Amino acid sequence: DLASLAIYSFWIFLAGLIYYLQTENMREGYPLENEDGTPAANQGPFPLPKPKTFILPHGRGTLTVPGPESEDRPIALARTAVSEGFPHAPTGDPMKDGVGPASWVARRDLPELDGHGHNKIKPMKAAAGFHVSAGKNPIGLPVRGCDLEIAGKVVDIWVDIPEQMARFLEVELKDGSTRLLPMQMVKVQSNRVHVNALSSDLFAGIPTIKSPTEVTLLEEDKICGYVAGGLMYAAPKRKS
Amino acid sequence: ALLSFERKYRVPGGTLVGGNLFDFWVGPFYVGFFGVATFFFAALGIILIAWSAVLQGTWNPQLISVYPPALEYGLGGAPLAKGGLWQIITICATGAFVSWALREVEICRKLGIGYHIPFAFAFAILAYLTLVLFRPVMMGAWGYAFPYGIWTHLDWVSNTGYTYGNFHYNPAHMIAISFFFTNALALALHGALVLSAANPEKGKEMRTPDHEDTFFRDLVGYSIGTLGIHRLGLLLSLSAVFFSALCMIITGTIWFDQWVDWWQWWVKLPWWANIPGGING
Amino acid sequence: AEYQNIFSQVQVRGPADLGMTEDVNLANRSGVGPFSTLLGWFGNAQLGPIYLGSLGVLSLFSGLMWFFTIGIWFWYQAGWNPAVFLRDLFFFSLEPPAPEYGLSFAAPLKEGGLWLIASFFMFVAVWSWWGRTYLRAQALGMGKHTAWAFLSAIWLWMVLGFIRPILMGSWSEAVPYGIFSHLDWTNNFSLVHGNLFYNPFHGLSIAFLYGSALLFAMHGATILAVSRFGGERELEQIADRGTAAERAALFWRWTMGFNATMEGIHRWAIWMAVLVTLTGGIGILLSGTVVDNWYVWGQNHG
Ligand code: 2GO
Ligand code: 2GO
Ligand code: 2GO
Ligand code: 2GO
Ligand code: 2GO
Ligand SMILES: COC(C)(C)C/C=C/C(C)=C/C=C/C(C)=C/C=C/C(C)=C/C=C\C=C(C)\C=C\C=C(/C)CC/C=C(\C)CCC=C(C)C
Ligand SMILES: CCCCCCCCCCCC[N+](C)(C)[O-]
Ligand SMILES: CCCCCCCCCCCC[N+](C)(C)[O-]
Ligand SMILES: CCCCCCCCCCCC[N+](C)(C)[O-]
Ligand SMILES: [Fe+3]
Repeated sequence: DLASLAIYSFWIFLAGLIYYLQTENMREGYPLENEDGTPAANQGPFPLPKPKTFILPHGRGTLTVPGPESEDRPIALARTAVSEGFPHAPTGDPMKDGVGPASWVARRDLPELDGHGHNKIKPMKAAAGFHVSAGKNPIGLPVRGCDLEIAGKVVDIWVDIPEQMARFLEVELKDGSTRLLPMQMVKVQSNRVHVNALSSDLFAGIPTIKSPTEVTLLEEDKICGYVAGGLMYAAPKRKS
Repeated sequence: ALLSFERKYRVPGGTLVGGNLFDFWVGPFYVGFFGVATFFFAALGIILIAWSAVLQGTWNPQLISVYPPALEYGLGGAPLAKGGLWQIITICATGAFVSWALREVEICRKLGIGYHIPFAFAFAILAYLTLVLFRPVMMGAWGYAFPYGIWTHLDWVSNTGYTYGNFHYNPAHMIAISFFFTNALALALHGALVLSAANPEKGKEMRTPDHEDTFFRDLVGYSIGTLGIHRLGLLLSLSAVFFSALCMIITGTIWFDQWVDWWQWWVKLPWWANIPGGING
Repeated sequence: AEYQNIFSQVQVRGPADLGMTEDVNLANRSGVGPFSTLLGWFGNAQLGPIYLGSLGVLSLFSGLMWFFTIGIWFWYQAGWNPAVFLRDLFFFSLEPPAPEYGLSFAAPLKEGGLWLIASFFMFVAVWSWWGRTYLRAQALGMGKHTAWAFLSAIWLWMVLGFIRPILMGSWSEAVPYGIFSHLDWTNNFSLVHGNLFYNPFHGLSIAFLYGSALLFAMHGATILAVSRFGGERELEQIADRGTAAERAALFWRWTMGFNATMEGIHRWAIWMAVLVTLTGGIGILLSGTVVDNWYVWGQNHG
């Protein structure tokens, strides 16, 4: 035996489980491509799974995966070698082009909705009655970049309503327009908010939102993309 | 071959050592300096383990076993066939692990993400070094470390354990185990929750984080949150391992008697040590 | 250096969240509890509301009943003295009836009847609680995953206190209520069966347990690394993949040469974890019923 039977059976089950698990995780990104975008030759031993359809709430439609994959966006890179597997150099300014660590996905250009169908992220001013409840309130702090120049000033916190947590700092620039900075990329200190990723002069370069009381999945990716890329690409102006 | 969204990310940069020299991939694997370093150590390591399996006289994988120098050798070297292989293999293993963590860092940098992963991996590495470096050095001999063999390492665990009686009574072991069990319970909960929301009853629309928060509060009167649960898992898991290494760093150094006995500090406290009745009086 | 996102830098509170309604009977939900600023550095600040309802009440009652049955017997073992009680707290033990009684409810209260009582109270408390994990999801429109996963835990526990004792013909085969004594049961069980290191399901259970710690570390560390692109927002990333999902996949692909999806990683997870108790349940169940000694069994690879 019984124990032998039980162990033998298990291993067989386990093998099937791994199969089901591996194929499940091939719902996105697959089939494999060559650097040119054509389907790569060897896909490996695992098949693609029969697709599945997720029903999005709030009439936002469906997603069905696996499905036809594409970037739905230009990619400012070019090869730097004559054979597969070497880096691809940015054709332009990688920050503005949204490549490398500055990369953003062409997600939906609407904002995530909470369970009730309302915008999930709001500026706190338009969010009632949300307020800072613990820790240093960043609102009104000057914002300093990795070049140690002030780049602006915090003029609200954007917050996740269902989850009640800070997601962005809305920051005013020398020209009086604003930008969202990912909460996770700023250090609130006693007397200032510090941003290591960007030098002061790249703040204006941050992607901007089309409407000033929401932010869409797409603009979030451009913004988080842009700022993270700062790490690699503002390496010239940093320093300390 | 590249995943459908991969090319935009495969830019130059992020390496720690040697600039663009090894800045390239090999299939899906990134290389870099530490890719090479890793390969080297692991290769040498495997060769040496296969050499040891020749000297031991077997090719069976359930029998191959590489033992540390015996207790008499102390912290000095030992002939290849009498411990020195294990010694070198150990150096190689550490080489491979640290290189693997550092290669992981280089990946992070090319990807503009956080460093949490190789930070977490570092905890496993330190558990390893406790067992084969810090404890054996503090006890005076390589011989106190475990042997590299599938079933022989289980003997080392079992022998080491019963040396202190039933090892359950080591309190750090207790705390460690609690974290392991809890972590596993949280893995099951998180996994199941996300999947219950993404894969609702037939026909219904995908639920939302609001449903997830609701489900927990409904069930237990609290919900940690989607940021929280990822903070938790990491902390449960690292803490389990932290307390693991802590429990063996102290066993055979600051405590060497029966773990069961250690507990008598509590029972023999002045304010009740002598009151008769119960299990101890 | 940078900010790591293990604790929050600023908390924000808004009005109490009373949760989604769906098909829940809001009559049975409580009102909100306090708000822990302390908790809020790490996770949510809001305590409550909790749904009760009658299955809840049953579990909660039965659970305390179980607990109290044990505590009464501990107090009693301490000769009603408070200081002895605290001193010997980890040593007290509610033992099951002696082999004499086999599977009968004949045993005296002082000699194992009490164990059976506290055990009855526990059996009720747990299963109802299970029905609760199913129902609370049903009422919300959600998958049954959580109740299925919980069943995996229930399995091992059932095997230990119920199925395996029955199959062995006595309640004395079962685990006692007591901190130190249950560790002793565990040690002894291994000895009397020839070392569980030789039981291959124990070996599997270990792999998964260690594996759960490895996975959740990776997963946990990964989400945090990509929290700067909103990774923690897993459901929306599932329904519309962002650079967060992508950078995640790619770190792992470049590191170990293959990777997951933002939904699939959770499938790995739910399995890695349930597999701990699953294998473990079988392993124990087989011990003493089919295999008397795992070393011996192992000598014949079966
Ligand atoms: C710290 C919490 C947790 C614990 C529970 C944990 C445990 C374990 C165990 C265990 C419980 O026993 C194992 C076996 C384990 C293994 C891994 N962890 Zn691990 N691990 C954890 C956490 C992490 C984290 C964040 C990460 C790993 C990563 C990794 C990776 C590391 C891969 C690596 O380092 O590659 C470089 C070296 C290679 C490929 C070969 C080395 C050859 C060497 C020189 C010769 C072998 C020497 C040994 C001492 C032989 C002993 C044999 C005997 C005991 C059977 C593997 C899958 C690594 C990874 O890639 O994950 C897929 C990674 O990023 N791990 N891990
Ligand atoms: C008879 C033995 C006795 C019994 C009483 C006992 C019981 C138990 C139970 C139980 C149910 O009764 C449990 C649950 C339990 C658990 C524990 N005990 Zn325990 N325990 C005992 C005795 C011991 C002993 C000697 C030890 C533990 C140790 C531990 C530990 C075991 C977990 C641990 O410490 O994990 C650390 C992980 C390491 C060291 C893995 C390192 C991986 C490395 C960095 C990377 C490896 C990469 C590979 C080589 C890659 C290969 C190629 C790849 C491509 C696949 C926990 C706290 C463990 C420890 O704390 O480690 C620091 C240890 O050394 N235990 N223990
Ligand atoms: C993959 C399997 C994994 C393993 C690792 C696992 C292990 C364990 C262990 C262990 C390692 O030994 C334990 C101890 C454990 C426990 C649990 N698991 Zn568990 N568990 C796992 C997995 C799961 C899963 C999916 C689930 C649980 C769920 C649960 C639940 C089961 C809940 C239950 O059965 O409750 C009934 C009885 C109760 C509540 C009374 C208890 C008395 C108590 C001591 C009194 C003190 C506090 C009172 C409640 C306050 C009352 C105040 C009054 C005045 C009103 C608990 C937290 C259960 C759950 O509810 O989780 C929050 C659930 O859904 N578990 N679990
Ligand atoms: C952690 C406490 C202690 C230490 C001494 C210990 C360490 C290690 C190391 C190390 C520090 O480097 C490794 C690599 C290791 C490996 C094992 N131990 Zn192990 N091991 C310990 C204790 C235990 C215990 C009780 C048990 C294992 C069992 C096992 C089993 C299962 C471990 C496991 O699943 O851990 C979680 C990791 C997962 C799921 C990733 C997959 C890792 C892969 C299967 C391990 C590769 C093992 C190779 C054969 C190692 C050599 C490769 C080299 C030649 C390049 C394997 C053989 C496992 C078993 O079934 O043993 C045959 C089991 O029951 N281990 N083990
Ligand atoms: C002398 C000890 C001996 C050695 C050989 C040994 C060693 C080890 C090591 C090591 C030496 O390093 C490790 C790492 C190890 C690990 C294990 N061994 Zn182990 N192991 C030993 C002996 C045993 C024994 C008897 C058993 C295990 C079992 C297992 C299994 C245990 C799997 C597990 O996670 O168990 C915990 C979960 C349980 C028990 C489920 C209970 C859930 C229940 C439904 C909820 C009840 C909740 C109450 C109502 C309380 C409410 C609380 C309130 C807050 C609401 C693990 C993997 C476990 C098992 O499955 O084994 C196959 C088991 O029964 N082990 N084990
Ligand atoms: C401060 O003091 C007061 C009085 C307030 C309360 C204090 C109480 C105390 C001190 C409580 C302490 C409790 C402790 C230490 C409990 C320890 C519990 C442990 C470690 C349990 C571990 C394992 C238990 C298992 C595996 C039990 C499994 C049981 C089952 C599967 C149920 C089987 C059911 C049976 C046998 C009954 C069948 C009967 C019928 C009628 C169907
Ligand atoms: C120090 C131990 C060296 C282990 C040898 C190589 C690892 C391969 C994994 C064992 C496979 C066993 N199998 C399936 C052949 O029976
Ligand atoms: C769900 C969270 C539960 C946390 C409990 C983890 C088990 C460890 C219990 C001992 C506590 C000791 N410690 C580490 C806090 O000092
Ligand atoms: C989610 C599945 C992950 C698979 C992990 C499998 C690890 C292999 C462990 C080998 C077990 C050894 N033994 C003696 C029990 O056969
Ligand atoms: Fe997750």
